[PDB]
Amino acid sequence: TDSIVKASNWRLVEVGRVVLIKKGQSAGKLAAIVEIIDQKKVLIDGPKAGVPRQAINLGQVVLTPLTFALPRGARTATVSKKWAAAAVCEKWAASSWAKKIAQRERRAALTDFERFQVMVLRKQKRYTVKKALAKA
Amino acid sequence: GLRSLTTVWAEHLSDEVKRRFYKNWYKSKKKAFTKYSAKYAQDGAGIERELARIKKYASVVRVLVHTQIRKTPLAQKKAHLAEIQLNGGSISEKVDWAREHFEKTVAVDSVFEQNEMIDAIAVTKGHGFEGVTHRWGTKKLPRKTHRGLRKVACIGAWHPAHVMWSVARAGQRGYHSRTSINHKIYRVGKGDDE
Amino acid sequence: VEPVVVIDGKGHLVGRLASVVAKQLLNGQKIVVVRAEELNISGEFFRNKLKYHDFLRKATAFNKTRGPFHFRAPSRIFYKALRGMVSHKTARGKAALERLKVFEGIPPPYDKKKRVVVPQALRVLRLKPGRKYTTLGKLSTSVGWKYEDVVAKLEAKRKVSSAEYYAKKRAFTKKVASANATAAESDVAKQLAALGY
Amino acid sequence: MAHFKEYQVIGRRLPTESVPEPKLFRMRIFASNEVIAKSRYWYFLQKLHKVKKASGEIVSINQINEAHPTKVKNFGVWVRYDSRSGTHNMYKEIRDVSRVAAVETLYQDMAARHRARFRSIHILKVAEIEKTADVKRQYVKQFLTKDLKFPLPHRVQKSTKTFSYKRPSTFY
Amino acid sequence: MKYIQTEQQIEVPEGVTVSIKSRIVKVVGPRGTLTKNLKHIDVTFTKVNNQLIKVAVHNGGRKHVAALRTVKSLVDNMITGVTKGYKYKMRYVYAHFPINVNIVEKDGAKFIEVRNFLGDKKIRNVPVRDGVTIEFSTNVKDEIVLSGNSVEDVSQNAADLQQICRVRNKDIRKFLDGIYVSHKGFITEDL
RNA sequence: UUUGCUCCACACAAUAUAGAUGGAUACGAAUAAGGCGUCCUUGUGGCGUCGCUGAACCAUAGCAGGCUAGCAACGGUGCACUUGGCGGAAAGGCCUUGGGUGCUUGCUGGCGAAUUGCAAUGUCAUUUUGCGUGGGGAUAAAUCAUUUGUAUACGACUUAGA
RNA sequence: GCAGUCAAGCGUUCAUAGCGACAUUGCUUUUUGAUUCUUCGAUGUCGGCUCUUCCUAUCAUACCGAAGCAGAAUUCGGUAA
RNA sequence: GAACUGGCGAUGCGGGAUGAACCGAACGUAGAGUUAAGGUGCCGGAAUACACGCUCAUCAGACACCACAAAAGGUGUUAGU
RNA sequence: GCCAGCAUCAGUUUUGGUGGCAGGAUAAAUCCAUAGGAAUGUAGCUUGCCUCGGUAAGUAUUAUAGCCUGUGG
Repeated sequence: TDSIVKASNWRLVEVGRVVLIKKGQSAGKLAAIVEIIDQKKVLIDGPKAGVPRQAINLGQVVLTPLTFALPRGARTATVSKKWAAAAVCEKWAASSWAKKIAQRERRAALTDFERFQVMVLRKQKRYTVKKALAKA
Repeated sequence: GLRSLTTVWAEHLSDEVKRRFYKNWYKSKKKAFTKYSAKYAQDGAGIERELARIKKYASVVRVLVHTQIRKTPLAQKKAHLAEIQLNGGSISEKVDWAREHFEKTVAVDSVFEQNEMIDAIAVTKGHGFEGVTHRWGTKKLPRKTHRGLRKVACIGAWHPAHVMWSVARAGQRGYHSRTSINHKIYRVGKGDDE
Repeated sequence: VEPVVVIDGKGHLVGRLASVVAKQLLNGQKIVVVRAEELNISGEFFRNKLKYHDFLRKATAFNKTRGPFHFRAPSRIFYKALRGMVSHKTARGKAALERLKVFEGIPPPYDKKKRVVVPQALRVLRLKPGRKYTTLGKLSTSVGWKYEDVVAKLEAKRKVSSAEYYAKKRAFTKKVASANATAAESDVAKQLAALGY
Repeated sequence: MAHFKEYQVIGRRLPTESVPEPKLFRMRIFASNEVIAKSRYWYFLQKLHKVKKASGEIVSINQINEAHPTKVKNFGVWVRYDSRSGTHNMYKEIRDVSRVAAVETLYQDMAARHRARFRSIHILKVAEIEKTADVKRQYVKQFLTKDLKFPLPHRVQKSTKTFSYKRPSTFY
Repeated sequence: MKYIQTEQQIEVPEGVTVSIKSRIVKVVGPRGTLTKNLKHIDVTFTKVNNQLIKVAVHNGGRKHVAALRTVKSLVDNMITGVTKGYKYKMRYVYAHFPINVNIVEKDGAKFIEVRNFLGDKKIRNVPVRDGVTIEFSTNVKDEIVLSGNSVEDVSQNAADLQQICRVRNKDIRKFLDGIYVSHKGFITEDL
């Protein structure tokens, strides 16, 4: 007999929390919320990801699940250091999120001949998967 | 809203009711209810078909009824075919009671008692194109007036520049339904009985 | 973007869901709002019933008939306010009003069939949390709509004769998953996720 | 008004044979352009001194930058809005990154809460606070606390299309 | 001003265990259990240890924030009656006509019956709610007592009891007759 | 009263299209929360995980998709027979067995496509009706005139009549 | 014509239960003035009779506050046409 | 009923829903483009744009001329001194 | 004659990209050196709770995180 109170599992905005950006230059790029001005305004920075130091609007940025240790204030070199220590981007492209993105840039970058292949190969596959959908 | 989805009549039909389905009885070949009558040969499979069809669905049974017209003094012969809502328990009981009573009679006393309070409904005695004074209750104008007593004066005001719905005018009086209630019952009679 | 389009009102906003469907329309987009009895509106239940209250007194004097008909029936309502925004009294109008049906509760030739939403017209993204809101459900009742409970039964139903469509579409799609990893490392499936997929 | 630019405008009072070298007046301005500025300029001097766009002239008109823009500062600000009636003074505080928001944000705030305009507000003085605490109004002090953190609940997402397939969501 | 974050602490006493998913609460305990909905409110309940629960409000406008200190007191008032239990004593009062109160049962039902009130031939009938019991306390001339878990069926059942006996067309002050909520406490004594 | 009418067919003529040109692709509930998988005491339970828009998912190669030969598979899907079930809220649809038989782009081939002349929508949908050949079925009312008076200005109503 | 605001006073005693001076802000178009926009190739002038309908600034009837409401009787007030 | 000017009457055009007079701008017949005054959820061509605030109104509010509202009050909420 | 298709030009426009330069405090910054600074004080340390220690609570100026303010380039 214990209480149990679901949870309510949010992503905070705080020093560190790292943000994909969606607008606008940056867009599609990871940055670290450094200071935190108010409810909707925050001071962003991402030297590694090609991102300037900027006071953005917490609508034009989205909170990633990643985060890291980062001290308050810290300037652009100091963020760049904490960045490969925790090694940000290597956790990021490991998630489904960055993969879903890199999947779709790929589908956009497909060529008229490649799109013909993928139908040939999907036809290969339908077959075999339809296979065991009969035995089992 | 209710929507009628069945009609299951009897094998046999008394010829009263048949005649209801004609304007010209004497000239007809009198075909009504001879291909439905078959349907009752087929045990009656096509027949539990619909009764089972009600049971499955349907929130509301209603017996179709008609009157013993020629067993009474009137000059009619064509009976009055009504609709009756049943009020017992369960849908299956209700169609089941009917199934037992197809071509079966039902005398007042299954329905009415002494000391019940009934609600009677009729098309009220008709009178024709009656004047406003009697159709309405409007006061007669004085002896004096020209062009006629038995009218309403102001039919309506300057504006709302149209004669209104809520004034009084000559037309049909009588021949209206009308559901007056609480018509204590004083006697349940039996033909039968000198 | 399709021939038909089955929206499910629920969590809507007459009002907004309102438009979009009139706009559409005038652009050839046969639409078919359902469910509805579960519409919604800004404002504490009370009002609106106040609001309602009027578009009720407004009559015609001289013959209560021939005047502005006050429907009750969620449906109708949505309708109306839809409408108002579609110039009827012309032809292009009308040729518009046809395209659009509407029912409270998903009957048949739709309960099948899929349905969608209209984000930009969802309470739940328009409003701010804390603001009171309605439910054409009540509303309709309350200004007299004999039938809300007959819908609300045929709902209990089809929320099932659905589910059990479901727990069956779902034990399927799952085997297809435990019989879709046997064949894929296959050769066909690595080239593939290079192009993509 | 628009977006601002700090400005330094260093007028004179036209030289005379009589009074050569006629004392030079600096004013930090919070305007849209160098036309503003030279304007917003003379308006204030015709209130302290005996000059005008004539008996004058504008010597310099230098954009000024923030030094540390980057740097989140706490701007107290003082303000003389007129109202509908009399006139009032104020001391608002505005957490922001640079002057040239401290004046923008302010004007929007003095608009919304008090229905004033650019017409009717004099931004008496602006002053980066150095230390917290000299900070005195709860809607700033709220944010200067121990390792601060908060969620962004009820996230609504923004779509382009008309229709959608899912029925959303507001998790975050 | 749009406070950034509030909180309180519901002190969990032992006995009791309060499951919570969404904003359905379930007061499990010694005397029974109790449940409640709060979908209407918008708060984030958060466990720290059996003994403690922190009900927050992130970015609340002042009217949102009073709804945070009520919630707390709402979840306390399902803990309390669930352990110590409530007891809403009621004394009768009368310058002349003696009020006679009884309990009948017509179809289930549990009706307080309230007779000869100011020598009305009327009968006043209150419906006793569920959760709650009615005692005519001996030792105390005249003392109907309502004793449940909740507070927020009891104090009402009582309140109605007190309110079915309002005087009509007299000056309040002469005619002080009626049934009244003198006592409020718990089933358990000492506390 | 000109050998009509009804159902399924197909032949030919027409006559329209508020507007096919791969596919309207089925949980329910809450959003200060849920999905999906999994373990368990079957619970508001533990553990993992996903979203961050369908840019998805299904179908999709063959003269507008031809005639043909094999290899690998025992699957996919069209078309028509039939077993058994579900559904009435407008059911007028959905699933499933057992066959009869095509096409199979699952991998490999071989013939043909031209001159529609450098583009011309380059016509392959689905509306309703009419006229005849040919395969099953059925074999009536109503109106007037006459008549009644529970009806009635007249029409209407109500009855009567081999 | 019907209503507000302050409150010198009245109301035994106490400004406001009920009233309310000096002041002052309104609404209304059932008074009457002012005006002369419409009509002088005509809009049938008064009042009564008759008959619908609307307004509420409610006399009565329903349910409640308030009193200088002990009960009876009566006064102010609400939602109400 | 006077003064200064500009209008209308003698003047369409787009805009104020509608309207001599207000805002735009003053006209040969047509073609492209740009705007004015007004606007851009839908009637309706055009952002259910972006940004920061205030407001829940058991009679909300909504844009100059213009088709109204005041004095006086509110521990309803927001900044202030 | 009728109806269009492309090309390369004219006239008038519209909608994009991309670079070279000239200013500004010869942008300001960040970055490197060089001085001062503080706290919502990181580490060490000390004190008290407390499941073998991490919370606190101090203290304190870069140390086993960094932060601000200026000079010079």
